[PDB]
Amino acid sequence: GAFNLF
Amino acid sequence: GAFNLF
Amino acid sequence: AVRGNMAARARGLGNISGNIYARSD
Amino acid sequence: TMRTINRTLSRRISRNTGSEQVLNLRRLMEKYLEDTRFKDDFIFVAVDPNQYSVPYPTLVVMSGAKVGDHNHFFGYVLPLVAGLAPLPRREEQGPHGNILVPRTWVDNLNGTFINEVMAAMYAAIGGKSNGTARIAGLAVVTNEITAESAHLATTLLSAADNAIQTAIEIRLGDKLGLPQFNLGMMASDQPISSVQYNTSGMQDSDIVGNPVRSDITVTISNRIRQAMSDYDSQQRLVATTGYIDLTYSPQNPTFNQGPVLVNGYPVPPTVQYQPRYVMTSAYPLELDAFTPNTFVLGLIGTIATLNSGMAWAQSLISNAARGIGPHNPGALAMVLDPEVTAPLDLSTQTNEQIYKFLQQVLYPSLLISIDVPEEGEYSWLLRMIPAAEKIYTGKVEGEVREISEGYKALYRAFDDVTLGCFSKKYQYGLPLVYATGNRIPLGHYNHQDGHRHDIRDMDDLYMMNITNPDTVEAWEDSFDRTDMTMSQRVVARHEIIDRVLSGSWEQTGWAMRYDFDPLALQALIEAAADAGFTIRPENIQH
Amino acid sequence: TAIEIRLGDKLGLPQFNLGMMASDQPISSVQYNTSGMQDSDIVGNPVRSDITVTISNRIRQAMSDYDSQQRLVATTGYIDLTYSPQNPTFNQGPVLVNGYPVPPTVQYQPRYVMTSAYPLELDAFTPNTFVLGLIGTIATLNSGMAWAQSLISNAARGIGPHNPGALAMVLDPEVTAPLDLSTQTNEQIYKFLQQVLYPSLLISIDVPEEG
Amino acid sequence: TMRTINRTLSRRISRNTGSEQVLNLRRLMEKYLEDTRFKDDFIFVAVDPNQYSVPYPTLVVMSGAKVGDHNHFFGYVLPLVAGLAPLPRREEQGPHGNILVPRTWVDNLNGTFINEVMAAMYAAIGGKSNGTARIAGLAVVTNEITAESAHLATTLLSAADNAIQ
Repeated sequence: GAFNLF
Repeated sequence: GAFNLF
Repeated sequence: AVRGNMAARARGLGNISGNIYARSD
Repeated sequence: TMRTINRTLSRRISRNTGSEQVLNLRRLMEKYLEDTRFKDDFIFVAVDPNQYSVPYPTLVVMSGAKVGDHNHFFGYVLPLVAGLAPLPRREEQGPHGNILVPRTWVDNLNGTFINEVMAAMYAAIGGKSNGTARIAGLAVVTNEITAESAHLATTLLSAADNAIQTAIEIRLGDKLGLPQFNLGMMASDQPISSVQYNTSGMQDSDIVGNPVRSDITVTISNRIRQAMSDYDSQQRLVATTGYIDLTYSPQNPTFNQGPVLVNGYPVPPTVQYQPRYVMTSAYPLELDAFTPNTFVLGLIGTIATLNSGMAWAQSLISNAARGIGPHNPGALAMVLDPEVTAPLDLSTQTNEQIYKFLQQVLYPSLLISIDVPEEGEYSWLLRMIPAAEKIYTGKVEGEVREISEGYKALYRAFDDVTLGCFSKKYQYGLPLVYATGNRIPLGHYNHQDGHRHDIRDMDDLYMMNITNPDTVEAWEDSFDRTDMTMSQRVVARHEIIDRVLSGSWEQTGWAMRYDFDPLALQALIEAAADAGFTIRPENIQH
Repeated sequence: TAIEIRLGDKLGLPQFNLGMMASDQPISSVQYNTSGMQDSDIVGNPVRSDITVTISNRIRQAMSDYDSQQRLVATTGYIDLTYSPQNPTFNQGPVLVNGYPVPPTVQYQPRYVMTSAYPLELDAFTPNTFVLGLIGTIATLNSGMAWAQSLISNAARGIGPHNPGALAMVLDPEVTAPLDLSTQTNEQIYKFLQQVLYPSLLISIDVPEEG
Repeated sequence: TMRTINRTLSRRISRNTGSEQVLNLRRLMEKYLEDTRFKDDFIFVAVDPNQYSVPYPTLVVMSGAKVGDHNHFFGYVLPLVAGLAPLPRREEQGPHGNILVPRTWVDNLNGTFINEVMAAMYAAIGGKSNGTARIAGLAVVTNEITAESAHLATTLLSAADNAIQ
């Protein structure tokens, strides 16, 4: 999820 | 070379 | 079952081209 | 109820008052900038839970760029968590029942947090009609900030500036005329490389100040000679750190298959472990800018150096010289002969004897892997590797299936660094990156020599040397079994680490592990050679 | 606190009770540490802290889904032993613990001694808060024989002043040297302990004359 | 190309700024001398790569003596190398093939360096008609010089004075 967060 | 440098 | 990782063996990098190294002289 | 207990049952003098980290950090940054010529290029935005729905106090560093009549703004986010209680465990659902899963700081940064940060940024610049805003990076600061922390503030400001500038270049370089690094700029000079094997003492550190495992360090430089005066010098560009791990991988001859061939050669029947190289960090030395192309250059240099005459096995040979210890390769004697129950001491053997011993148990090849942090100084740069793992969007195709955007970005970087030779060497659409599915913790603990050490020191060799065989089986199983969910693997590894260390350690973050495709790497080396690039390692022995 | 206890009814001052923890989820944690620095008092003198228990409160945001905890109170202590032989020769019935008989070689009674208790994020500390700390400690220490983990953890260092292997001399008279148990598994050590210790715990406390 | 990479791919805030060892050392020496009676007996010459063909920043301590109507000047040379990258290895020719030979700081001090130092010294005193110049010694300083290094500066000045005398 962190990779696609921004 | 250092010995004869100067 | 059987223990171990079978895909890891196939992903090993063995050798690379010799043209990447600087030639002597 | 309990949130406002202090107001109900109050006392006049309190022992806990808290601190103002955002006020301290902002003051230091502005003080540093007040004397230079970039006073008006930065905007500082303070977000605190008292007015926005955020979990921690954060500071945002913003800067802008103008194309035509439009303004574009980019921000770098810094949550500060020193002095807060650590997160509790979360109960999840499993095939058998309920399990409690560990969490850390990054687990609270969800979509709501992003929406709130964006709203604060838009209020800072004036409104939606005054420009556009985007997030350029994120990093958690776990150490306290006081009035005597100028060095840390300067380093953080430099990191934010580099991230913002790189984002502007990637998004608007063609319209703004901004170039990027490629191998053609090293045409009139001689690149060189060097390697250092060190495992006793202090380790490398990150931007916050936490240790990083650095068993192997590789440096890429440039060699210069004055034409007339004959002076000699070198210019250091980039550095890389990592270590060597082992993966259990038995060969099955009884399945009526052909023998295992490595480089077209058969291996002895007793070989059952596969060496693996794990990259932990990469950073510039004298270069001001660090972009994805610079990362590709570092990768090429590391691959070329590590294969120069089996130079990676020197790490194990060097470790064998200390004798009995947590990194002794002599523990494989128990694997070779079942009766042997005690690790062997190899400190009185010559190098060739140790090499011959290793040849009976290890595959003669190397696997290239990398750890990608979920947040950190360079996570914005390294997130491109996970993005290229999915080659195809399943979108309906008139004839040929559509290809995803992350794959396109990684392929384009590889092709642009080598001036267009990678495209001729490698087919468009073949795999570049595989996912292993393992979530790795990040943290540190207190070593017996008086220093703090990386928690990644616990690996297979550590378990072989320190614990009993049941623990070794459990550790390997959580790394390899395919019928285990991610949370189950996390729980198993956490339990083992906690038992070994007696609970005396601290966790700071998470990371995921990926590995490269060997065919793609071979094509990349060949393409780099075809563009006129050569390298001369300077430290390789034998 | 003195003003509250003496004049709360006339001054309208409330006091802590378990009804204030109705809409949340209490949790607890325990740490076994015996190497290095110890806990300290207000003046700065060390306090023995073999076992530490922390009582907290768990919070979740309704819409934003954030997770946090709030730490209330802490407690420290250690484990001691008391000689207490069983006399079968007096024509009495066998000793029963939880209705179960014990092996004839058992002769020592484990004891827990509380050394300190103090608040963490609470501003006020009253007798009711002390009762909450006591309840939490008792619940945690009996969760699956969690107190014996202290002795098992101490056994991992080997020969030393806190080695439980010294009870081998009690078990067999001929043995004259304490035993080293650092190469045994946890269940083996548990089985060894079951031959010499009563399977129950005594709760005690040290009350300072000033402090 | 690669020498000017930072100017091409530039950033606003830089983590490496460098230091001014020659300015720090000269300031300490002059501060020590300002109270004694030998204020006018010494001349300090700064040579830096930005204007002379030298490999390292150096400082020269000069003093003179007069016989008859002629002036004679002697100098002591101090290259400062703290904070620079170490020298790479040089490839040489052997009976069998090529070998890589280690080098250190002194290997870069050749005849070109001596000629440049002499030219700087002559520009300091006024010209060839104002006297004669000779080199009296040389030493490499491998440790950093800060604003709290008075003892080291005094010791170096004493060594230079003894050599010149």
